[PDB]
Amino acid sequence: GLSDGEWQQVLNVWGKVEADIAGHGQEVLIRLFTGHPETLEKFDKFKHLKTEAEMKASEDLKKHGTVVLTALGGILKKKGHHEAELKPLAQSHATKHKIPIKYLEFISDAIIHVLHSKHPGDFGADAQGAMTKALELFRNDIAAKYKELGFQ
Ligand code: HEM
Repeated sequence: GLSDGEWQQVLNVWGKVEADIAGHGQEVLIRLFTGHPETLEKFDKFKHLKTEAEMKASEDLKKHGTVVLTALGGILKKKGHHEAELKPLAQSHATKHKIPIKYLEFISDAIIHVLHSKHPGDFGADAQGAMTKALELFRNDIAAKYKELGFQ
């Protein structure tokens, strides 16, 4: 449950991401893959990436970062009213991709990390609070769908 003020912060921060969706998407995935190497194993199309240089050079990684952040942005713009947007993602990630909720925790923290990295001094305490709550909400609603499916 986010306040309207918190949602305003979320979408204000998102404006930073939208100015360079590919660049943000790329760094988020790289932070995920290098911080938690087991997550790379879930991607048949990225598991060949052995070095961070290779990750940085991959146009397809950037493409997927765009896909991921575009989807997340679509969800965030719904300000919590995201059942229709979220259900297919929970379903594909539980049943097809088999992504444990732990990895969604990982990518949530990676997003926070990247925002501070790209916008140091410009991602204030209040903005971080609001963004964190938004990502928790996202995670929590996926977790509900996971429980429904008995997916661990
Ligand atoms: C903000 C969090 C995330 C969002 C919004 C997101 C969104 C998406 C979307 C829109 C797709 C393509 C459509 C689909 O297959 O449902 C996708 C595919 C995929 N996602 Fe996620 N994802 C997220 C997190 C993750 C994480 C943390 C992992 C693994 C650690 C992951 C693994 C995958 C894989 C393996 C695919 C298929 C890629 C392919 O082979 O083309 N996702 N994701």
